[PDB]
Amino acid sequence: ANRATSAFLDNPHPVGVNYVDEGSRQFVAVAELLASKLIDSSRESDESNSDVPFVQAYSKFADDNPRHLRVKTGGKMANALTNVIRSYYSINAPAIVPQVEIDRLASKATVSGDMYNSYAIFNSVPIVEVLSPARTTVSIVGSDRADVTMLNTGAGAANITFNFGQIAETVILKGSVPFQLARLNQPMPAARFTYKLRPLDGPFIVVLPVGNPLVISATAATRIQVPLAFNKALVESGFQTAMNDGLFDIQNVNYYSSFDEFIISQYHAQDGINRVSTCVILGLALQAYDQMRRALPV
Amino acid sequence: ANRATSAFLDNPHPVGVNYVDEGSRQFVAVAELLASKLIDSSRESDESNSDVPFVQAYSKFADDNPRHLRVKTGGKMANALTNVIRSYYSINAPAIVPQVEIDRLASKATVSGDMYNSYAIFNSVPIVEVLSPARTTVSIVGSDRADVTMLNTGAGAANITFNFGQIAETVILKGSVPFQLARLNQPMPAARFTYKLRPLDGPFIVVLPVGNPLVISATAATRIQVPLAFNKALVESGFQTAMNDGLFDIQNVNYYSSFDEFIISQYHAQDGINRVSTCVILGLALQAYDQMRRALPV
Amino acid sequence: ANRATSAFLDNPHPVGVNYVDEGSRQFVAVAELLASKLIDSSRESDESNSDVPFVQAYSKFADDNPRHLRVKTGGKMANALTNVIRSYYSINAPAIVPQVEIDRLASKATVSGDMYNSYAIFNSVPIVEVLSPARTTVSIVGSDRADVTMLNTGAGAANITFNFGQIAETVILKGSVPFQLARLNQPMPAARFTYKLRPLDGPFIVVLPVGNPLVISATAATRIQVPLAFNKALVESGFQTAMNDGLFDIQNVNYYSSFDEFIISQYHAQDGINRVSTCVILGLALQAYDQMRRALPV
Amino acid sequence: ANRATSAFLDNPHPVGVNYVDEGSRQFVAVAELLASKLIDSSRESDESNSDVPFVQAYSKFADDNPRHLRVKTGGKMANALTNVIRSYYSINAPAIVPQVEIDRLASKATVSGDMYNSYAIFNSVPIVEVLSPARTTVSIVGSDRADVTMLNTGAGAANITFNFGQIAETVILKGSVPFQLARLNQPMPAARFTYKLRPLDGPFIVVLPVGNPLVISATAATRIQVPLAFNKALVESGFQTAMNDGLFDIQNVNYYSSFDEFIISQYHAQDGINRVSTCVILGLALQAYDQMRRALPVRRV
Amino acid sequence: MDVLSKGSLKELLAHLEKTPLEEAISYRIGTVPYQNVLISRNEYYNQLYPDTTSLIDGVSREGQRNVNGLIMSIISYVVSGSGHYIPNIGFMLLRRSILDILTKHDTGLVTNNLNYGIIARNLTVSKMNCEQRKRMLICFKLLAYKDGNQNDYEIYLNQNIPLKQIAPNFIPGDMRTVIHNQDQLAIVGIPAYRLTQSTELSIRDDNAKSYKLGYVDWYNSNSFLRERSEFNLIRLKDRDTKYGKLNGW
Amino acid sequence: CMFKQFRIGMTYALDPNIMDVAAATCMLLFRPAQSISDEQYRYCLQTMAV
Amino acid sequence: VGRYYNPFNIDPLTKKHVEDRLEEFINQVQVGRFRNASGNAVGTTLAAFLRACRDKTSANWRGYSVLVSRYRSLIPNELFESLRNISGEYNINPQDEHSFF
Repeated sequence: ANRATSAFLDNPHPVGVNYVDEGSRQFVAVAELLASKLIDSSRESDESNSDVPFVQAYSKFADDNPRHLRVKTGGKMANALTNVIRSYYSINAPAIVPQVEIDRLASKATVSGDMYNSYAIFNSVPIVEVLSPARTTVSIVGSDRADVTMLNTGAGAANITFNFGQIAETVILKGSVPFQLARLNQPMPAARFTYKLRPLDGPFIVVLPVGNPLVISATAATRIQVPLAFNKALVESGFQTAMNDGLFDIQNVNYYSSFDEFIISQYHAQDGINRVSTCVILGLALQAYDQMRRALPV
Repeated sequence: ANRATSAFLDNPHPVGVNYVDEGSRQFVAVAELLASKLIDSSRESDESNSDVPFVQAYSKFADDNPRHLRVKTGGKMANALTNVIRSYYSINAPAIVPQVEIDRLASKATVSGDMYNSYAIFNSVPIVEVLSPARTTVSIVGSDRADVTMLNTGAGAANITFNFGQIAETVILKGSVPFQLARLNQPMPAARFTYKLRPLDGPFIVVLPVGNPLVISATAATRIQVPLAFNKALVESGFQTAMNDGLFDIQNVNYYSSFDEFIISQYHAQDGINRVSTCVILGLALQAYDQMRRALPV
Repeated sequence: ANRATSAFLDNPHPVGVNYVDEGSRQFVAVAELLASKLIDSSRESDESNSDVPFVQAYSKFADDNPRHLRVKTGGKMANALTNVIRSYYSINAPAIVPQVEIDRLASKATVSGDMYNSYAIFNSVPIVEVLSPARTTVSIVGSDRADVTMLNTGAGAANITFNFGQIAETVILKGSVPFQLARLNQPMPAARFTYKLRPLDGPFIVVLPVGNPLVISATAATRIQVPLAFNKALVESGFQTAMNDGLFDIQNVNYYSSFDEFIISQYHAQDGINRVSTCVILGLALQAYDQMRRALPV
Repeated sequence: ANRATSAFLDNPHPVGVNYVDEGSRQFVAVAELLASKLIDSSRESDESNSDVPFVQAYSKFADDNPRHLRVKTGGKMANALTNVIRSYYSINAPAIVPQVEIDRLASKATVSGDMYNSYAIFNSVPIVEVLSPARTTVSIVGSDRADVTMLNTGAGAANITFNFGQIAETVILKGSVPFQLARLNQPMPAARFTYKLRPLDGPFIVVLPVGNPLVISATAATRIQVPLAFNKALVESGFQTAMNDGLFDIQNVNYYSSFDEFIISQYHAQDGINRVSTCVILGLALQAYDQMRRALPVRRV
Repeated sequence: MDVLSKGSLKELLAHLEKTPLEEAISYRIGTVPYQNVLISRNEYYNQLYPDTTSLIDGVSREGQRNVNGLIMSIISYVVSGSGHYIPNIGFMLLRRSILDILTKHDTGLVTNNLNYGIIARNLTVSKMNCEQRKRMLICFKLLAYKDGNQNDYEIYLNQNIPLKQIAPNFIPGDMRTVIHNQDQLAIVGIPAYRLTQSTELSIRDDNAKSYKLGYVDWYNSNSFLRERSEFNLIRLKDRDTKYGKLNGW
Repeated sequence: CMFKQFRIGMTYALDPNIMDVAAATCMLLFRPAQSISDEQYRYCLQTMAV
Repeated sequence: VGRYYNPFNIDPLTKKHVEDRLEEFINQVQVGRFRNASGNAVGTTLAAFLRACRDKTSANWRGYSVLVSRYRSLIPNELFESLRNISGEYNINPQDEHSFF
């Protein structure tokens, strides 16, 4: 047989095991809050012709006044946030943020470090494996689209199987031409364009007509517990910035096109319930990184 | 030795060389701020019973008191913004709005004309060339995510050269099956699913297994200095709105699906530095256009 | 007979004809004076705990008070100085800056604006033409130090004529081995390592024996009238910075490694005395450009 | 076939990874500021015929009032600065300066350790490789101005590829005789004496006619971020003084003719972005070394 | 600096109670512990001065990740004022006090297989002075009592006669023994002799003089605590009392 | 000012008045920070907070 | 040679107090409500006296800076080195300090 698996699901590298305690989670939440005020005070000061709102926001974030002829990096909080992010990505990345520094920075604002009081929907589709018989070829392309091209070139029906894992909640299938898909030992239904599936149902077996190639588009949705102040738009941009800035440059690590692919891949690896807990903290930290860096480019 | 190139990188048309001064850039920034007040006030007036907050906002924007019988169009600001958007897109636009009108409009609010205090990340993947050998067919589709499908019919393994335009920062390559990728005159590593690349390194060589097609999914991140009020969600919506409204209809002009492709394509032209500065000013103007048109549907 | 000439002496492109009146010369000198204060006030502010000296200096230069959110570009003076530099280099460059702005900027300080009260020594070696016999090969490498490698394959000695122009003051010739050199219609002196010549004396004939390649090292000195504020170290830095910023990018111009190389080429061309008058003003403008951009980098 | 490269670009040795924090940068900045006062005070002492300004400045630099017999060398500040300079140059350096000393010395003056306030232009020509055909000979000499002498003995005109790297901003090419040069897969223009090139454009092809050798002179300009107190003239003098005094004689290190060649070579290497940041701090420290040793001469001939 | 200024056993043991383990870790890369190097000492010689780096120094050095390295970094902190670089220690350990690490079973560290002779060689004992050796023997005794290997402590002391003579006499579980101790363990302090600002040759000596001169500045700074002039301003917890007792003990 | 080793201290009442705060703020403004100790600094902060 | 602290925390290069936000602070105190949410006149009284202290300090710092120099010039080097060993703390009544400035 032939095995086709999604590219971003292969070999999720071990995630960091540091800065995941209650005190460290509080600091990340404080960083997100104080960075948000920096971007808000930045806009208000621009409109109001006075720099008073920005000075107060920067003083809280950096523990020093804004001064001309200075790079305006962000003080010790910016350094702590950058080094904390680096430790999250890999277990081999050194942890170089003192605990006293974390406690001091977390005392700036009173926030809770809860990371399970809300949820978010991730649209990466986990095509774990696609088993195919001989004489037919199957290719899987994409992470959000998941277009799968299959051609038969054989007398008999292909009768191939799909596996979407036990993690995704819903998976929607569409095809260029109508097709019929069943649940293993189930009666084949009428050929239709669309399908709605629960991946916990079981391996899904589909037949392939001999005539023309079939392309199937899969769209999935997964629910992961995240803090209330979790914005997917800000996290995606922060993830791109961190890769450009070189934060994820540790050896023997895997790189991903976006944060949704990263969080899904860690979920599907063995011991995934604990990995996603660290990933969502990294996501919140990345949200703070984007807001602060856009306010203080370096 | 066939050549394959991206669709949106071909023939970047010249942009307007007008309305790029400090006073002009101030007018675009003032328009965006006052458009934000207009749409926010309209939401506030709809929520409450009174319509005074909308009345005050429209009075500042259009310099006239709104009337129930008369149609609300935006006044002088709407005409100037529409005209200035026409001039930015092409050098062939009339550029009819006077400078005295621009200066008077910019005096309404005290806002800096700065367009370089922040940054934004764009996802249009630039593939300037994919030099392909004989008996080797290369197809490249998509702009946000590039799908490159290559076939080698002959028995010998083929080497393909990828050039990524040396303007992008990081490019991530994902393949349907593991593939080998390396720089010029560097040793071939083991087959891997994903590679992280820097376009500045140079042309890349990919080997082709002869049995089956290999398709590479490419995503790229490029940072461009943008004003601190930039919003990619609003800019993209305004870009579509202007295109439907016929704001970009000028002879000998190329058209792009999104603002991401527009700014990336010109950044790869010979005068990329000078063109991007004007394109950024267009983006902020597009943001003001979308916000004003959604508040005033006329 | 073969002719060899210095690479930097051919085709000196015409220089600009604008901004050479008394008012414009005052503006360039005023720009140099206020740029010097900016650098010194920058170091004074950094050394102490107060940025008051920098604010005072930047207010005079940019006519506005510095703000934390805005990028310290330099104000109207920075824009004017850059555009005037482009105008000087080539006659094809536009004269964007109006005279009323130049006069306003020139009124900030009380300076004479005289550009010919002092002098400076320039080290570029002008080799107008080296005429050689048929069996002789001659190569000229370098501008600051000219190495003339001469080889004759004939049976007897060959006479090679050197022409250093009429502008250089003194020229020192050093050879790998002692050699014979004399003016036209003069007896040949005994072989010596070092020759000191006045270029106005006339063409110089050098005897070249068979075999044993002879290489001659040439160093020259020229005196050009410049303002007392002229500093060669700061002018050279401005030339490279302006070239890297594209201030000299324009169709049909020649590019030079140094301002030393630039001013000598214009001197030796037709209408040279009036050419070097403009080049000296360009040198002082570049000296101001180097100082302003180091304090305010963009 | 044949490949030729610049001598100074080969095998850049690793640089130190210590004393690169915010507190250490303040110590280097304080040393430069106080060393500058030391030179200025000595000049003022000569003019006023009194050692008071120098004694007062030396007391701030060395935290002691000198005795007549004891030789003045700078005290703890000189000792810390000299050893930290060694640590920056190579990984193998001992790096034996305690953090207490660094913190105390950084508190003498209220200055900021900002190494990205301004820029500087470094004129060293990077020629990563020059690839040539079999019957042609290419020799590369010089670093500040690279003279590439190429002779075509072959029967027909040859194409020689130039790779200047990607770090440099502007490269200006001049030849003994007019020559033809263009980018890869582009039409050849008319013969000209001078070309202005962007090193990022791509490998450049030069046509070598059969006959007399063609010598191409190269000049490059690279812009690197440096502190506002950076002075290239003082840094070069300090680099020579440190080399002569024997501070750079560590095992398995490369020796460079100038700080211009040192900083460019580390730039043209893997993780060169991080290497340049350390090299910039070494530059200011060398600037402090030159000013301090000139005001306090020890060696006699 | 603060640890090196502790004179009595009561003051040192009290300081180890307050100080978390993170102060023993350095977070700085340092260099290889044992290496022959050439250093610059221009006040005395023009030629470079040969020396050998050691673990007992005021600078960070690379240390092994195992429990052996953690114990060595604690001892180096007490005797030299600076610890070692042990990467990625859990947050639970870093917040624990140094005394808890050496004298409590709650932490997950296993120390039963510790060999005192190997540790004494790694933290070079032939190079330490008398006060430094006394501090090391305090750390060894605390580890022995927590582990039950009190016999191994005695066999080690019997193999080295000078260490047995100067070994501090106290019971790690009784406070009355600590109060009765008259040993002096102050590496840094106010010097009766004249102390100048000149440099020293060896790395250990030059680093120690940096701490010595720093303490004098810290003595005259506003951070120093003057009991005879501000005793009423002190908190009741930190005030000097005769009935002050360590936790447990 | 002449000797760094000397120090400045104060003692306020159990119930500070406006003069005690005025005296406390005059010391923190126009006296060297090297003369005011950490313990005196906390006491000056406490009397202002009360 | 020697060093002494400049009286009243005034930097001679700037001829002002070391804190550059002092004037802003005094204005903030004046408008501030203290000891009660409704005004008790604490802010007005304190700001008025703080401004007077600063004005007297800035006007009369030159004389005290010169006075400290003259006193230091009366001490020989040997005697000064001995006094570096001693230490002490001076206690000032709150009424004396405020009346002094």
